[PDB]
Amino acid sequence: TGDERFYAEHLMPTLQGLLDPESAHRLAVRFTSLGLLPRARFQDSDMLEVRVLGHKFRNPVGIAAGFDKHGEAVDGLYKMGFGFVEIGSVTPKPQEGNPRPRVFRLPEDQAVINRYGFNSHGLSVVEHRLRARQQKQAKLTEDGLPLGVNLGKNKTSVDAAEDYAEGVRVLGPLADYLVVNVSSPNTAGLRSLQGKAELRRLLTKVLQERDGLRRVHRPAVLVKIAPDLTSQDKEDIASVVKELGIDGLIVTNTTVSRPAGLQGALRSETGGLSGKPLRDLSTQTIREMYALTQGRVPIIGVGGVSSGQDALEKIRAGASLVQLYTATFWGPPVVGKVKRELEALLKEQGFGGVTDAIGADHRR
Ligand SMILES: Cc1cc2nc3c(=O)[nH]c(=O)nc-3n(C[C@H](O)[C@H](O)[C@H](O)COP(=O)(O)O)c2cc1C
Ligand SMILES: O=C(/C=C/C=C/c1ccc2c(c1)OCO2)N1CCCCC1
Ligand SMILES: O=C(O)c1cc(=O)[nH]c(=O)[nH]1
Repeated sequence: TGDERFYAEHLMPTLQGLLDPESAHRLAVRFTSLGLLPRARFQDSDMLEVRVLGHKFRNPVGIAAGFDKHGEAVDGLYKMGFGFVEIGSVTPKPQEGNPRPRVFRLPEDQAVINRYGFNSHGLSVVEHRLRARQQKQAKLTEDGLPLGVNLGKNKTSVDAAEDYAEGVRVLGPLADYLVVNVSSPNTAGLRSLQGKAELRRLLTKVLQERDGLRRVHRPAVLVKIAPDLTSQDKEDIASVVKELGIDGLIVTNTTVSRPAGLQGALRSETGGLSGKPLRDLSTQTIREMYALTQGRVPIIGVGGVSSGQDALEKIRAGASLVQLYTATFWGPPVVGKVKRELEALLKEQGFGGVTDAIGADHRR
């Protein structure tokens, strides 16, 4: 009607018109965290519910890692209508990340490039922040609004696996799921952790630590992967995930590629690209990972989602849930928009609900 259109066509280009990207991010985290936005009006239909990873998800649309790196805005994100929230990436020690400027808008492409470099308050800060609302989150989770916590590695860390292990020990007890983020393009060497041998060693240690947690505090573990992997890397990932019983995959992070056709002035900035130009590359990665794992490994699909169609494409390709972030362009109304369009499409296409559509392209 008019709620979306005051944001898509006014307020945001006003601010994006004024505010440097990193300033906009920081203000939005602050604004969201204080709950200053009206509560979303879209009431989730039962067709949007999904049961996966040991939990109920009231709707399958989450906020991707990177928006709330330090766990400050979780409640306001649920108020905006996200079915689930992922915070992080969080690193063991605090660290500042790269020098500014380090995040760039490509408005002609509906894309962003970032090179934050894991700016993080650190495990200890985030631990206390989540502990202060831990019981409130236990109720949200029971009511179908689960919390994920995404783990990174410090820049100077001399043992990657021990950084991730420490994350499991400190934040695992506060998370419904953890993510081993081995796919940031902005930390040197990190993506080589995706190789077969390094991945198997790393994930064995992660899983052992997770399994050492008390039962009520024992999160699902997912591995978040890049869109830029070879066929061999994808094969190798699928094989490790199955051998170890990894609980799921997040597909995908940002891309270090620069697709032909980008128009933004800032297209050759170093960093990960997000948004529309990533969309189909991510969808295709989902598609491949789903087939490689025989449809038995839950995938959270992410990259370039800004509509119901985008979401349903990923769900049909094999995602059980989806996330968005970059769709910074449209503001909060995009959340209810994706959800309502996805419900309309599932009905049009003859699905009883999201669950029935998961992986449907592979059974055509
Ligand atoms: C500014 C920014 C910061 C990000 N930081 C993180 C992060 O810390 N950890 C992570 O796993 N993914 C990070 N991402 C990636 C998103 O989680 C997501 O995988 C990617 O942006 C694709 O989705 P989108 O096109 O909806 O934004 C970041 C993305 C952006 C744009
Ligand atoms: O993360 C952001 C922006 C996020 C904006 C998030 C957001 C924007 C408008 C809002 C809001 C939250 O609540 C009410 O109106 N970045 C700016 C562009 C580049 C990437 C960082
Ligand atoms: O630079 C970051 O912190 C970051 C960016 C990104 O695109 N992906 C990620 O995993 N981390």
